[PDB]
Amino acid sequence: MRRTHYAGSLRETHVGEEVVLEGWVNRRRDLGGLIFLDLRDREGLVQLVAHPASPAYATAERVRPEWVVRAKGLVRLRPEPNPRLATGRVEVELSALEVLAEAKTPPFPVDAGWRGEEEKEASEELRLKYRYLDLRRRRMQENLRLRHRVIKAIWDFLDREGFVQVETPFLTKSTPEGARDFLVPYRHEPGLFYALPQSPQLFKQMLMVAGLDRYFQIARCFRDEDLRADRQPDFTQLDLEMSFVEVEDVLELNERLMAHVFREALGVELPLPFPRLSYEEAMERYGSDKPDLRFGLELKEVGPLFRQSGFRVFQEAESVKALALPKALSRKEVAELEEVAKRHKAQGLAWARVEEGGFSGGVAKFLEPVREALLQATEARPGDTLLFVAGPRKVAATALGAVRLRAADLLGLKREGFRFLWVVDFPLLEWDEEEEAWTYMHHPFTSPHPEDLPLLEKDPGRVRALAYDLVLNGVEVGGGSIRIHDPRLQARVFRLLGIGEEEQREKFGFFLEALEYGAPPHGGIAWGLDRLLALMTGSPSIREVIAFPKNKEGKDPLTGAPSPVPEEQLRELGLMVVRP
Amino acid sequence: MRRTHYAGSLRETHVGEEVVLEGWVNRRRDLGGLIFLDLRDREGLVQLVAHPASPAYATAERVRPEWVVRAKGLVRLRPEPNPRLATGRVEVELSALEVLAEAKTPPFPVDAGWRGEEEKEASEELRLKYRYLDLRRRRMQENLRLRHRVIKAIWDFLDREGFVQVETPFLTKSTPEGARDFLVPYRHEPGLFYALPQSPQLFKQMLMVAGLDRYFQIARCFRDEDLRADRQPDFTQLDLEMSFVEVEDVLELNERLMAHVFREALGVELPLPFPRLSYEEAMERYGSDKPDLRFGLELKEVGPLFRQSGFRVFQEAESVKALALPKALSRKEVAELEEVAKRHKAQGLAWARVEEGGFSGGVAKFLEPVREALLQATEARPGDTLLFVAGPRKVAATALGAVRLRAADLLGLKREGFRFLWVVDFPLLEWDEEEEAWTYMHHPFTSPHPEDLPLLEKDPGRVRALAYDLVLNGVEVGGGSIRIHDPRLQARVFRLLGIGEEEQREKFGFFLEALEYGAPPHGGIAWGLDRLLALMTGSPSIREVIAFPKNKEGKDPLTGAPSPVPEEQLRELGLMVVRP
Ligand SMILES: Nc1ncnc2c1ncn2[C@@H]1O[C@H](COP(=O)(O)OC(=O)[C@@H](N)CC(=O)O)[C@@H](O)[C@H]1O
Ligand SMILES: Nc1ncnc2c1ncn2[C@@H]1O[C@H](COP(=O)(O)OC(=O)[C@@H](N)CC(=O)O)[C@@H](O)[C@H]1O
Ligand SMILES: Nc1ncnc2c1ncn2[C@@H]1O[C@H](COP(=O)(O)O)[C@@H](O)[C@H]1O
Repeated sequence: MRRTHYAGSLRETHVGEEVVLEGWVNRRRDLGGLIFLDLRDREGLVQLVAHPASPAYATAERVRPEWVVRAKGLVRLRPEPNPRLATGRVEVELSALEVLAEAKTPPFPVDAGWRGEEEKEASEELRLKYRYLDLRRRRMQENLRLRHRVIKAIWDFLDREGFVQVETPFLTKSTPEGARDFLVPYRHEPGLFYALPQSPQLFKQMLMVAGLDRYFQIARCFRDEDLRADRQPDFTQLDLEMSFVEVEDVLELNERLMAHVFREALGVELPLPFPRLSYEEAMERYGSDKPDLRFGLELKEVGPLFRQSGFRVFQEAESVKALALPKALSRKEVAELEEVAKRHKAQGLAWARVEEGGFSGGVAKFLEPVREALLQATEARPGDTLLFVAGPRKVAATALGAVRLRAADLLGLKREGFRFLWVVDFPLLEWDEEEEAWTYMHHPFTSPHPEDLPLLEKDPGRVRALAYDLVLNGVEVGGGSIRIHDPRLQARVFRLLGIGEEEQREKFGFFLEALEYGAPPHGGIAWGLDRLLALMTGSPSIREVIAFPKNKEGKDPLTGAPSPVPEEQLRELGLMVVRP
Repeated sequence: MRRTHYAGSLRETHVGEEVVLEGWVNRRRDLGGLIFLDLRDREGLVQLVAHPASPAYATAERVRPEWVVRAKGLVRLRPEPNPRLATGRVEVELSALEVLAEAKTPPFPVDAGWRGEEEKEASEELRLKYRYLDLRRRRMQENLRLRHRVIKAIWDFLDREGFVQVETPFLTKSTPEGARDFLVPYRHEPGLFYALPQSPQLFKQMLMVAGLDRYFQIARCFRDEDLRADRQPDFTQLDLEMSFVEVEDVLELNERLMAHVFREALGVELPLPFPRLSYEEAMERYGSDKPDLRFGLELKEVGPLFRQSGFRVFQEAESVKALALPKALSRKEVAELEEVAKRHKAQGLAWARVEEGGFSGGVAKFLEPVREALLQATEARPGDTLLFVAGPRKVAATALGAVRLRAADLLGLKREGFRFLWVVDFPLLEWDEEEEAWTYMHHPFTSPHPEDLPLLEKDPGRVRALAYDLVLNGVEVGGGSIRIHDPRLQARVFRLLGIGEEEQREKFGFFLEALEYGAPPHGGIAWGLDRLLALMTGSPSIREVIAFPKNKEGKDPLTGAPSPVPEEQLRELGLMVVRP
């Protein structure tokens, strides 16, 4: 039994050796009297050859794709090297072959990728229903193995930096991360529930109050919220906290860590330190707090330039933001971008061609009377086309910010590599419109900027937080902040967030008490690990870097969960379904 | 701000350096116009000294226990070194001291352990209620940091052996491990529930079906079952699976893994290979499938010595188990061990002292007629006491077995170090008496011995399983098996387990179907990581090696979980509370 090597590990150096391989029949080809079988295992393919003389022939004759076999043979040099395979120079002449398991015909192929050939995408629902076969594809294995490598690299780095890995509870008390809690009924007292954690937040802070100076965990978080390609109800974060630190210490720690991860997993060198943008200029220059820096097209305020201009939209509007495309837009594209701008609360979109001494279409007429001031502000050249969106403040920036992303796609602009950036100076709060009150921008335990303290009642929304987001290619891959460690301030900010003394006691009593026993200053961050890996593998969604993810409905096609349970069982938990 | 060293790191090599330390005031001593503060942080204590001529004095005068401070000073050599502290040869002469956070008086002290003194164990319900202060104690931090070291050692080793770490789902389908599932209500369709995993069993096997080749995971597990000192409702396993292996392969891999963990985490060299005992030998020699080998008192069959004895009990019993105690028992103790034997279905216990040349006490007169054969069989020596339990086979063994354990306590038998062993050749099944049918001894996917197959439908109960438990100091720290990879055999065993073709479909259909797509032979094991660590740290329960555990009722006195939730919340899940 015991194999001597991994099928896909055989190289020229192995010629002459008798080997025992174990794997799956990737493909069978009857070519002449000979039978060639491509044996695969996780390290790749290797060609097996059965001659009619050999006792292995009868078996090689009966074999089908995905059948599991034990193969014994002599490694020989291929008279015809196959450049597309790592084992390409060699092949195994078979002396024996045993079938260990047969396999029904798979609902989709898994063989192409192992030959370097392109794979037709199968329906996701189908891939999910037979995830165990989907995970046989090379791309899927590369993804999981990269996930492994990334986490080991994180452990190696934080361990060396002195971090203590601590596992926090899953059957706990509710954590406010902005989402709904998944509940777990407590059998001995119907009506009582545990909440799965939205994050380890309160526990990692308590670990700081406990004197473990620095902590980390590959934490699983649960949030019963609306799901999309960057959202699973059950996800992973690289959670981390440090004591006696200031914003700089955290960000500096994270960059060295991230660069260690990219060097180790991708062999890519990240230039340090990462660029930084205040929440204002990121919102100014890109209409978003997770800027995609794989391309320019920066937003520019040109509202002053149109304070007395022929058309009313750029005249009446608070701000008019404009950017410059390096290529022209078709009129179906222009129509699209226009649709984009209106999905973001803006009236519409405007544009004009930048000629070699003038302007051409759209609103070019109104640009001529300001040509040298407008072309100065935009830096627009001849052959570009300017895009404009007017209206309020936020809306002009967000709308022309979204159209900036769409345009980069349509104009298929070079978007390669990784571009990280810290978005800092976020505002402490955020206005909840569906409930006429303030809520947290990140979470309630986020510390206000040491100064904006007075303004904490004068003007709630002008308060700066010691928060920060880590973004990669326009995706928020991490978020954290320095925490409030003074118990007074925490209850103050708690009141501001609308919670009364009594709710504070039911929801965070234990934690406010913890702050009174000598909490040191602390802060941290949490990366969305699934997101970071999706990006590191150029995957279209995080589902591609999770072994067994859920579909958009939060369901598991593979197992059938969530599924019904016998009445006796629910009854035993003192629960019953109020169904229609 | 930034400190220059960890308070507890200062050594003689640091004399003469100016330093910045940050930490907690472990204790304050006003000793004669001199103030001594013991500063503590994760790495230990340092003695800070404040002289009245120092700008630090006023502040050192105002501080209290558990206050967080920043201290600056010059490291000096102590005139009189304190042998009990790693920083004992030094002290730091303060030049500055700042209070960063005051603390209120702690409900229990946390300072003793850091001085190497002994701590009075406070109420566990109290330690739990303020777990963040409890975790300030040195022993708790040594426990958590040892857990970290152990997990990192597992990752370094398995990574080097080629194992892929894969994170498996928590909102998933039920997995049978012998317990009740914890459920999570799916809100978009009342009556539909996810089950937290009792283990990753089925996913780890499907991952073998997917061709990864060896997998592992530090997996959080959930079992709603009666709790106790070695049971938490949510615990951690080192979960592992391998393909194309036989029992020997899995055991060798685990032995080297475990050796590595001990070498790295404790600096202890485990002698390999671990001894092995079949289930039957373990029951014969110790009356337990989880022997504590830290002492002898091995059980001996001695029934054939009393087939014609004056004493009815030894005469008409199927077996007579004896053991030798190296010291004498008091009358109360003999009474206790007697009570212990009775609580295990045995009619009673018998004893007798082994005299130089004879026997005295209890049943000594019936021993004299076989004195040399008996002393032969028990290797008893003068000064010993022989213990006896008679009755049907398993009862004799089990009862004397339990008496053995209790006797080692009472006799305070010298139990030191770590004694591992593999208990192999478990039976495939185990009879369920409150059901009147067979169940699984481990779990349903456990493979029957390759040939006891006929005895299957025919002789259920005589069937051996390729299953194995790993035991340490009489505690089951791990369990696994080679699995069934043939889908027909799995269904056969499913039927035998009292599960009809239709239940098989709802509960394991996705899995049975997976075994039909070419599953390779595979097997694995799971360690109870909390149990391993409780044992590695000499802890009285696994709660001592979990940062935030539940108490025996499964409640969290720190947090208050589980707790009630608003009617609105329960309504939206379509659920309602009722009487069981
Ligand atoms: N549903 C989801 N599916 C997948 N990934 C998700 C999902 N939700 C979030 N993420 C990722 O987790 C990162 C951190 O989450 P936050 O809630 O911002 O931080 C927290 O949980 C704070 N306790 C961190 C801290 O303050 O230190 C996000 O940036 C994102 O990439
Ligand atoms: N409630 C609990 N609290 C704390 N520790 C626990 C608890 N229950 C179990 N353990 C520990 O985990 C080990 C493996 O669990 P098993 O159920 O034997 O096997 C399994 O789960 C199989 N899938 C393993 C396999 O076959 O690979 C036990 O030996 C024990 O130390
Ligand atoms: N199965 C047994 N094994 C050992 N000692 C026993 C057993 N049953 C009874 N004894 C002992 O035999 C003696 C007489 O028991 P009793 O007849 O109950 O008075 C007492 O020493 C009991 O402890």
